[PDB]
Amino acid sequence: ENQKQIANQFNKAISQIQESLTTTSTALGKLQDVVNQNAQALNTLVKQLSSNFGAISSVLNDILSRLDKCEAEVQIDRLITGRLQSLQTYVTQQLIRAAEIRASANLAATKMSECVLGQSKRVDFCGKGYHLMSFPQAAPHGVVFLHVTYVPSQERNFTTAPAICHEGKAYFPREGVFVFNGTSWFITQRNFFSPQIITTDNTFVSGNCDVVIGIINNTVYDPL
Amino acid sequence: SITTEVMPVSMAKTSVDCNMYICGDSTECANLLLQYGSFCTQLNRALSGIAAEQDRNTREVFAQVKQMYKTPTLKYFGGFNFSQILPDPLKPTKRSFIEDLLFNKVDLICAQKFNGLTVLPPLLTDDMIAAYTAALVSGTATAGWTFGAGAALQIPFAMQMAYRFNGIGVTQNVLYENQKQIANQFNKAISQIQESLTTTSTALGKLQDVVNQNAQALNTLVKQLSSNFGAISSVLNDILSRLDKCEAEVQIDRLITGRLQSLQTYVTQQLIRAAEIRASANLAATKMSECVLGQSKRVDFCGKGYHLMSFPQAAPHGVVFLH
Amino acid sequence: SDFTDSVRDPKTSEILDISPCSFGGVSVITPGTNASSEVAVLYQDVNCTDVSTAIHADQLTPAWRIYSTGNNVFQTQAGCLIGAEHVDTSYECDIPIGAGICASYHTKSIVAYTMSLGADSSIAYSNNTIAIPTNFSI
Amino acid sequence: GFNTLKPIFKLPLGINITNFRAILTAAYFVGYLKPTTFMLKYDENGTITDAVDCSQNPLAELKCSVKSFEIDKGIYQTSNFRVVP
Ligand SMILES: *[C@@H]1O[C@H](CO)[C@@H](O)[C@H](O)[C@H]1NC(C)=O
Ligand SMILES: *[C@@H]1O[C@H](CO)[C@@H](O)[C@H](O)[C@H]1NC(C)=O
Ligand SMILES: *[C@@H]1O[C@H](CO)[C@@H](O)[C@H](O)[C@H]1NC(C)=O
Ligand SMILES: *[C@@H]1O[C@H](CO)[C@@H](O)[C@H](O)[C@H]1NC(C)=O
Ligand SMILES: *[C@@H]1O[C@H](CO)[C@@H](O)[C@H](O)[C@H]1NC(C)=O
Ligand SMILES: *[C@@H]1O[C@H](CO)[C@@H](O)[C@H](O)[C@H]1NC(C)=O
Ligand SMILES: *[C@@H]1O[C@H](CO)[C@@H](O)[C@H](O)[C@H]1NC(C)=O
Ligand SMILES: *[C@@H]1O[C@H](CO)[C@@H](O)[C@H](O)[C@H]1NC(C)=O
Repeated sequence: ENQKQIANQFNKAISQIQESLTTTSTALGKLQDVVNQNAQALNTLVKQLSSNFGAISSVLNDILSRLDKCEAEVQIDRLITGRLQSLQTYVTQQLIRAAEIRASANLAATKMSECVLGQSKRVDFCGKGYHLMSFPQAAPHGVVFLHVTYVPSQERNFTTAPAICHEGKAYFPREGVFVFNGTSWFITQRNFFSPQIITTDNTFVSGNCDVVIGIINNTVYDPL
Repeated sequence: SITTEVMPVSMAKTSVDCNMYICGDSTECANLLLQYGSFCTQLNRALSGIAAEQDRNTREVFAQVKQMYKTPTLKYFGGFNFSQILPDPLKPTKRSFIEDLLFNKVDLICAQKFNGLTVLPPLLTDDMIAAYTAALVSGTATAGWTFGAGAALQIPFAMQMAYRFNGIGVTQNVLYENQKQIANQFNKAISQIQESLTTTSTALGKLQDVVNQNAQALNTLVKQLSSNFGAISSVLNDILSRLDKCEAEVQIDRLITGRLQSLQTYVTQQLIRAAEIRASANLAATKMSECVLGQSKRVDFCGKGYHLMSFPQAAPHGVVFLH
Repeated sequence: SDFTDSVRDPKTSEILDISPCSFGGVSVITPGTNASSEVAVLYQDVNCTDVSTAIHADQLTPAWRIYSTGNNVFQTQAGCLIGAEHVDTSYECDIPIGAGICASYHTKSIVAYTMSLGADSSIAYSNNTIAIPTNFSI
Repeated sequence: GFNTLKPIFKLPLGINITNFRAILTAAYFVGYLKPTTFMLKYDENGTITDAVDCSQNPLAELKCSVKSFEIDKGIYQTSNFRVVP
């Protein structure tokens, strides 16, 4: 009934993403931190070659240049031990960081499986609101999902009843709730306000109206 | 039936002073420690990252509502007694009755402060974690599925359980003909938790194990200062008291290497432990997102049986769900 | 740990405690060097009545004695914060200090406040009413 | 102000020097050196063009703890450069 103004909201929401992406530069902070961490670790590994670890000098061609093959064994061995344990520290930190990156990659893979190739009913897994569809985009060492969602707005107050009874038989709704306008009782779905006249077809009968708490008398239209 | 599920969120935030641990108040050992350049900054960076990650876990599990709902004055919603999991206005505590039952079941610290080991306090206090969970329980009773899906929409609590019976394939009229029976069973299942939480102490073991592991690691880090690593003695003020500047260079440089590798072993163990705690915190975040704010159809994700709703409660370094 | 705590004086035969010269923790809060050159100093796990004794403030330069006692003293559950003007109202968190206190650079000076959890609101509960949306957004 | 001092000359004369006395034919100022911790910056010529004293300010202690002259916004933990036995 209103396809034209839904398509205008989807064209406007796509356009507002560029106006957010062009101006700022801190929206992709989860991708710059990976680059910073790797570059910092590798630069520290380079800068730890200037330490001497208790030897006479940090330069290996300075121990060999002024000591024979006889006293320079202990200094070279101290330097080798220090540089080996520095390299092992770097590899251990890299292994732990690879583990956390793999955890995030598995999450991205299952999000792509369950939200791009289909529609997911898991709450807040793929955006805020009720999920409709999704679009993947690439990014430097990463992926960016554009989750499109339906969000209700402009709530309205009503007074409601759990059931009604026409001739001593309780009529429960099939889908939706009973609501009360200025003069009459209607039946509505809960995520939109489309008030439909109450009919025998969309309500079902179970029991008498002497045990349900808070039942309100009305009449049920019959297609006859 | 109401089933409890306990899971950890964050662990203790710690930080070590490298110069105080390796060479405590010794000027000669400090000048010998600057030769091992860029070896304590690389370690304090890791520990600070761990601490910030712990604060992020605590924020991300609980702060899932942008809007804070006040607890209603009436705690009786259509026959279901909610007064046992919501804060009591007359009582002096700002926590639920069940949360108070959870906070009670979970010469060594002096030697830690002297050697540069400090435990930082958490950013969100226990009165703000327990003020978040009084806005998720009170939003679940007065509103429904939509306070996490958008604007909060008011609904009676009898009509919220009729939609939650439609989610499991049972018609609406099953609720309304015997609403009093279900309301009596829901009051009884809440009361049976307190008779189980008060007596035993083997329910919050997953939260006690975290405390035990962190305290044991820190105490072993302290107790490894008494080793000498092949030097003449383990006391740095005993080598410097009786050895000149020519002989004590090789004796000090055996203590510095051993204490450095002991600190590095502690930091590696803490990094792996922080990884597994973060995995548990991510599971807690998605369980709160998918089972408190809505109704889940995933089998045995949120209890045994067909899920209806859920309530979160705070606990020392963790969260307790009542599915 | 093999660290001497007490020692006996060989002449007067009394007992003396030995403790480290500066034990504890000190933290510095900055708005950035390119923003200003003022700082705020936090002493951890130290009651702020005896911060001057635990730092040995008598043997310091006069630029350290203005971060030891003044009219800008705040006492948090982390410790004592000196240099930050306490404000009663609450905003979002900018610099996480600990135990519910944050600090920021406001109007300029460094202020320390309690962090705000979220927007304060309320929804009424009535047993015969409902709220149903009428419009939507994509 | 600020002015770095270049080395003119070192003399191999082995005596104790505990007094001195200027020789005049204006004013002069005498200050004594103390053992402290500085952080010095060397440019591409090989000259000291900036220096910070780690025992003066909490900000300077922070600058020496991070080992930089530019500090980003946040809370940092600093070492002990303020007290000497
Ligand atoms: C519904 O009524 C309540 C009080 O009866 C009021 O506070 C609320 O704003 C109303 N809802 C709307 C959407 O106006
Ligand atoms: C719905 O309720 C409003 C109340 O303002 C009333 O004006 C309107 O006529 C009602 N709808 C119908 C179809 O009667
Ligand atoms: C709603 O609550 C009011 C006040 O407690 C009560 O008078 C009324 O009977 C209730 N109505 C229903 C349908 O429960
Ligand atoms: C709800 O349970 C508490 C538990 O002691 C009880 O004190 C209170 O009266 C109950 N509320 C009722 C019966 O409305
Ligand atoms: C040792 O010398 C001190 C200093 O004069 C004196 O006070 C003390 O009486 C002497 N004797 C003993 C047994 O300490
Ligand atoms: C307040 O200062 C006293 C001084 O000794 C100290 O014992 C006490 O623990 C301090 N209070 C707190 C809460 O730390
Ligand atoms: C919903 O909002 C849009 C724009 O805000 C408006 O054009 C439309 O008429 C609204 N729907 C109704 C039913 O009024
Ligand atoms: C270094 O010396 C060269 C030649 O004297 C000069 O051109 C250059 O500017 C100097 N570097 C700096 C930083 O001034």
